[PDB]
Amino acid sequence: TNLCPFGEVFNATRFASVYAWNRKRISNCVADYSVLYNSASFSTFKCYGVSPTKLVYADSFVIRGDEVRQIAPGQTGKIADYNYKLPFTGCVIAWNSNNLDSKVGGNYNYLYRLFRKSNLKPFERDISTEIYQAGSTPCNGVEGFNCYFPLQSYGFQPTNGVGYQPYRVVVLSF
Amino acid sequence: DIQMTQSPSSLSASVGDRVTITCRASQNISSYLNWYQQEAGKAPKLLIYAASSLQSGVPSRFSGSGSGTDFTLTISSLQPEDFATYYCQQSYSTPRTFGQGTKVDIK
Amino acid sequence: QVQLVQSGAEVKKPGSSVKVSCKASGGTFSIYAITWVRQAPGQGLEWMGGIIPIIGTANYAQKFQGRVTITADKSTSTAYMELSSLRSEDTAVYYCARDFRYCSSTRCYFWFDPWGQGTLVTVS
Ligand SMILES: *[C@@H]1O[C@H](CO)[C@@H](O[C@@H]2O[C@H](CO)[C@@H](O)[C@H](O)[C@H]2NC(C)=O)[C@H](O)[C@H]1NC(C)=O
Ligand SMILES: *[C@@H]1O[C@H](CO)[C@@H](O)[C@H](O)[C@H]1NC(C)=O
Repeated sequence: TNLCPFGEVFNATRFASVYAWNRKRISNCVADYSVLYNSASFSTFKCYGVSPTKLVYADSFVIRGDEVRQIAPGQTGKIADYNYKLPFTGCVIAWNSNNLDSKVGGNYNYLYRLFRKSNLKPFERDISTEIYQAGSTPCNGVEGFNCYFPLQSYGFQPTNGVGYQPYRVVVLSF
Repeated sequence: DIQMTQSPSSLSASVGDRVTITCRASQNISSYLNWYQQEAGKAPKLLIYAASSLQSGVPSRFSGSGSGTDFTLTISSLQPEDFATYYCQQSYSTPRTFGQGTKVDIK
Repeated sequence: QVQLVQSGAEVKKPGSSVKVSCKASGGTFSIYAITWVRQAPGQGLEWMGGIIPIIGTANYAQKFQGRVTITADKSTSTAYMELSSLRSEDTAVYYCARDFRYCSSTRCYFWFDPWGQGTLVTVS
């Protein structure tokens, strides 16, 4: 009789960028997941350890299409290793947000970590701006000359291939 | 800091000729050299970056090669729109280093 | 499409201060960097300093440390610089650029594409 604001998790005006994720906790909620399962607006709905027809930490962010497969246990890559590492039980749900996020001239409100000192631990969220040292000498505040600013932006735009489409990803961990 | 040496300081040429400009650093920096063109009365614009790629869309008037401490820029066939000054920047330190600059002159 | 738009000429005399700015369009305001360079009439072009707004601390050349403040406003998406204790030798055209970089593998290369117009300051 009391369904929680899944709509706030999914129908967000803005989504978090990887690097700066929106972590929401759901408690005291009817687990009516037929609402996500039977919805044709979603593409990926990959459930891990749980049947999708029977199915909480809701972690939301925007990722580019080639990297969608990285939001899974056992994966490697720029996102899986330096932004969001997953260990898990629950489902990864995603949808194509090109008509919402891809702005003319490019939507540059999303940022991801490219350079990192070490591989992330599961659910570690490193939100710092600390300079990557490269390894030949300490940077000492120097700009990125064989020294690197840790993150690169990623613009989304109306003309793109599949891997370049933005996706809104919500990970529902049980 | 990085000492950016740019020479010749004066390169006259005719339209259709070739122009060769040298940009050598006292330090061995593998690929951070950029070339800029500055037209009278205007902020400078980039021609070549990271030693050899073009950014401006210029129809192959500018190109060059070299690495580490050295580099050479060539103008493939000089045009009237190119009678502007030029300079090198080596993007490998804080402060960034600029050379003294040069210019392509006319007959 | 980070077009920069900057202010016009200023004439405040030595002993006061001059503040200039460049408004940025396009996007990714918070990273890469806002840098300022200056050149005297006669292209003795030099880097003064710059800032990466997401960090907000800047990095300055030894010629302007304690003289020039470089900052940025994320909500205004604007580059700012102010020179204090003005001198006649400071006459120059001041410029903004974004320190755009391209990254691949483990290396990034930096150059300036989005140059502003140039702000002429003649304190005399
Ligand atoms: C996000 O918002 C959409 C509305 O744009 C919701 O979609 C509706 O869901 C109800 C309940 O299943 C259906 O009866 C409507 O027909 C749907 N309308 C449209 C236009 O799709 C969607 O359920 C919301 N997401 C979540 C998780 O609540
Ligand atoms: C110049 O840099 C290259 C690439 O980093 C390196 O292989 C070479 O040994 C360096 N040469 C000198 C003289 O430092």
